[PDB]
Amino acid sequence: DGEYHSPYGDDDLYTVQPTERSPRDPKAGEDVILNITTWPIENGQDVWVEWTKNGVAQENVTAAYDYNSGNNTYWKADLGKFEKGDEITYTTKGSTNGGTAYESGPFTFYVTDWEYVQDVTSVVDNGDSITLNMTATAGDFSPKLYLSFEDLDTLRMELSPTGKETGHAGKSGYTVEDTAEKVTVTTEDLSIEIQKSPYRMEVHQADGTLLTSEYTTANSLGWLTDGKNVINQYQNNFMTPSDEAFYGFGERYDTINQRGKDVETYVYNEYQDQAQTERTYLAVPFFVSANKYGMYVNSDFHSQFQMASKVEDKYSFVLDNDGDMTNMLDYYVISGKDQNDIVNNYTDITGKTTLLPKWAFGLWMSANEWDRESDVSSALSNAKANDIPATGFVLEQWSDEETYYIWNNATYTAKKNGEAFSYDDFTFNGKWTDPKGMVDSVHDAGMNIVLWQVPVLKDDGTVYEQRDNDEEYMISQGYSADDGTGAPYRVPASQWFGNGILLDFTNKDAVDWWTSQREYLLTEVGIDGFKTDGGEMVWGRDTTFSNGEKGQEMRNRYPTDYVSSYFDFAKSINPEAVSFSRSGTSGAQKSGIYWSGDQTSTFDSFQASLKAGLSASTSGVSYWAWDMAGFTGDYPTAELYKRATAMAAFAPIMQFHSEKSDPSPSEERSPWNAVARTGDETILPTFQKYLYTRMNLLPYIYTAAKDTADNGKSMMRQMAMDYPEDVNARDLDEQYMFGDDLLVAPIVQEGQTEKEVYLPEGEWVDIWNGGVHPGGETISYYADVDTLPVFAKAGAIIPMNMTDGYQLGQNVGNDLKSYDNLTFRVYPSGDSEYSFYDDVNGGEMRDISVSEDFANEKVSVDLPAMADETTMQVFSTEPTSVTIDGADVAKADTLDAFNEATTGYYYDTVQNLTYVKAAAKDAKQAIVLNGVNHAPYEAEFGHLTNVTTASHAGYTGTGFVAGFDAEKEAVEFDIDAVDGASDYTMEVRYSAGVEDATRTVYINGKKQQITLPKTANWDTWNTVEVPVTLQAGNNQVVFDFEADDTAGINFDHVVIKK
Ligand SMILES: [Mg+2]
Ligand SMILES: [Mg+2]
Ligand SMILES: [Mg+2]
Ligand SMILES: [Mg+2]
Ligand SMILES: [Mg+2]
Ligand SMILES: [Mg+2]
Ligand SMILES: [Mg+2]
Ligand SMILES: [Mg+2]
Repeated sequence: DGEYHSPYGDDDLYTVQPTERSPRDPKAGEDVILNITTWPIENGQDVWVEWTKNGVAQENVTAAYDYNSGNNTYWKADLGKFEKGDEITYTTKGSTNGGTAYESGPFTFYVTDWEYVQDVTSVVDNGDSITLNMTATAGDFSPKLYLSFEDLDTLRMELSPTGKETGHAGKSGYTVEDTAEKVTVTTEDLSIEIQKSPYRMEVHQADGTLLTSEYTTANSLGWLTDGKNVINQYQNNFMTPSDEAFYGFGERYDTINQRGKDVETYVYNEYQDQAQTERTYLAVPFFVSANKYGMYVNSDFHSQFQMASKVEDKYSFVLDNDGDMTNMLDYYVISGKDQNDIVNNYTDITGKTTLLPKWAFGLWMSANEWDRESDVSSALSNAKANDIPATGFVLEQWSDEETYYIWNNATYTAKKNGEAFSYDDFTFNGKWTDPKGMVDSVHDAGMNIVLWQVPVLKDDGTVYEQRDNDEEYMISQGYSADDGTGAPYRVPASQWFGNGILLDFTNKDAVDWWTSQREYLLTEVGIDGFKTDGGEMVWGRDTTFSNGEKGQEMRNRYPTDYVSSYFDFAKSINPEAVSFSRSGTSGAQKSGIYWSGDQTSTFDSFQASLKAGLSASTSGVSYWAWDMAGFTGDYPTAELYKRATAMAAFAPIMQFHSEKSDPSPSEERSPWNAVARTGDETILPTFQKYLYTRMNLLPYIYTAAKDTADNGKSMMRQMAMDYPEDVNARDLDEQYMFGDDLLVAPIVQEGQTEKEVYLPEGEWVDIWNGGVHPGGETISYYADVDTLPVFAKAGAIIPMNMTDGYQLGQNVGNDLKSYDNLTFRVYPSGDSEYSFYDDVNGGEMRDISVSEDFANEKVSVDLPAMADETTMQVFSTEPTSVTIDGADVAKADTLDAFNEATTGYYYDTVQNLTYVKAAAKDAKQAIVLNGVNHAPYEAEFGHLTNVTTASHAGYTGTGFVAGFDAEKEAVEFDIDAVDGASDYTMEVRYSAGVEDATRTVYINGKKQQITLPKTANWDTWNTVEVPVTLQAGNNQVVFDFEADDTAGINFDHVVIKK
């Protein structure tokens, strides 16, 4: 028998327990209902509420029955409505036939209402901080708003509604212009304009361009208070034009642009339907606007961002508080040199990404089904047999599934008083007879291993000696958080690891103990990190932590305290250790890899994963992964597996994984198992091509990883991060930039082969074949299931690790300590520079500079001192000569000859790349390619009409356009002016062995006829020069066979030169 009421239940954002108070935190004028339960169901029950209002006893309120369920009756007591300031204290009670009363409480609530800033009454300039003394719209407080500069381009606002707290100092490099009606604060990067009556702030760039501004009607900034004991929420409101896009907010699965949505900063473990429910494991109260600013609300409490979700030209944040009147609202408006610089300034505030060892950037292999030594040896043999040189290996199903720090099947004499075990305390049996040996085999294969962990001590009621011993110790030492009544906090019964006791990661002694238990795994077993799963486990309004903080504040922070604790611990013993986790908040980026969680093997889930990675990127989480092709649901189709593999190879972290613990047939998302499950053998060569290409690009990828750590630039970025003004790039979620120079456009729609790619202004070159694409339009690229459109930006310098074959997709292995052929792929366009992180050679910075001078038929490269021999691959026509420090280097006729030479150059006719080999030197080397022009525009890659392609020796590219000999046929080119609007010479290379031919050429609609003289035979190519006038952007150059034209031609390419 009993009674029960608990006003906040588990304080879940999305649901309510059936015995809560509603609303949980009443405001003035809201009817207050108390839901109460009694058991068992019996006639003669009475349920009532004994209470006081402002210390005065009120008449008891009788509860009315609502419904019965199971063994219980549910009741509703209506306390009515209250006024701001009312302090209500109540006790709910239940009795049957006037007998023993059962009760809950007492519980107290303070009725609140909103107060807003009215006017600025005075401004005090303290040199490193500015205080705005304010009046309020209601109540008796004397609010103060403090302004400070974290940097000259980053403004910090700290509001003290009572005025009793003081803001923090910042930079002194500002000037103030204060008048009766307005105060303007200026730095070399910002102009902050503040009207005083009513108070209203506008933030502008130094040049006057508006970034952000408080909502037009003012009274935008407020706090929710009873006017005495508590402040429960804060808010601010801002004006936003219809076109403004909002990115970030942590890891979001529904959309990359949150305009129109109410975004909750609340970590949550949502299985599979994250997009549909709009939930996430990793929530950050930071967004970046394409209007060139970021906003960061500095608080771990839940916040709701209403992004034009209620009023079409308004966005607001509503931030929660635990009632403490001394907690100031603290937020930043962040500007910078560009959008990526905004993210960098945000990481200055919340923490830089920690560079991880290079092994983290190779392929990670995982499968929950791997649960014994024979599975590991088979996984390693399968990888080798299938030429899959991975670098990472994860074990999830490795432990006893009780303590989670002991190997499955291991025997030992249980320990009391939380004493740690050493390797020798165990007798290893069955599934893991030699864990150290098993780890040694993984290392021998060139891989590093991580073990799965959770932040909770299991307690499902079953008896298990060691776990029961650890629980007793943990409770006696206070290593758990407190439920608010002196007992250990336990995860709600219905959740994952329900009834389990969380380790209080805010308690250093608790963290030292918990980690001491896992110490032997690092010191003796030799592991390389932990896959720290979970952490979205803090519920309860009264849950209390060692740092004095409670549930509201700690829910979002807990996962990051947990993840960071393990990351730091592992790295303290093994400097190469890496963490792999899913949950966190601001600051998550300091502690390893984040994967997108539990999704299904579908194209819809693939789309959501990409959105998750792009939003996480904007939020400063750059080292991001996903379970390629999904970890559960029906096995992926060959098409999905291939599409996912391509994107995964061009993502920050590449990793396959699977959910099922013991399936038949295997559920591994490995390439060999994918061939077996789908029967499609072609999956293997396709996976190999992408894995090999990733390893060929490892030098470029790892330099990008270092740039994230140093400059805050995420590895994979949504298009508007690099092109915020470009209206075409605002909502793109099926393409992205990878590193500084590659535009990647994965195919994420089932059955799609015609892929739209938006190309920003500039010139983009297909990295696989040399196809040229002028920017400023959306192109349609034919991409079969094995193809991934990837383009290099104009001026790109891309370091690669190549084999003697020198093509992308050739297996260089997984050696992380040396290069095979260190190569720099270059797409010359003006003067460009690149800073290479030569980690193989001590981590030295190598500054490479390229100077394109096609107007004078030259391209120069300034190669700094290098420890290794270097190969340049420069996109251009064939040079007449190549010099290194003024001396000519020998021309190699074949690739074999090039590989034999110690210095020299070779021209790759298929790729239109000039290879130049330079020996290792403790001094700079000046390389100059002479007689070179912009690489040809291959006829064979143009837009063809009623004509097809074919492949006579001596041609450039893959062949030429053939059967161009009848009216209505056409070959169209998208051509770029090499140096802006001007007259140029267009070389037309063709063969006409049977007769003189003529074609009519249109240059941006302007017609001219050209004559192509007979060649000796079809094996004799010839080039005719044609004067043309090109302008900025894409020049449409059409070659038509019209009424008055004649003869057959084979058409190889066109070259644009001075
Ligand atoms: Mg900065
Ligand atoms: Mg197994
Ligand atoms: Mg080691
Ligand atoms: Mg304590
Ligand atoms: Mg869509
Ligand atoms: Mg120049
Ligand atoms: Mg060699
Ligand atoms: Mg050709």
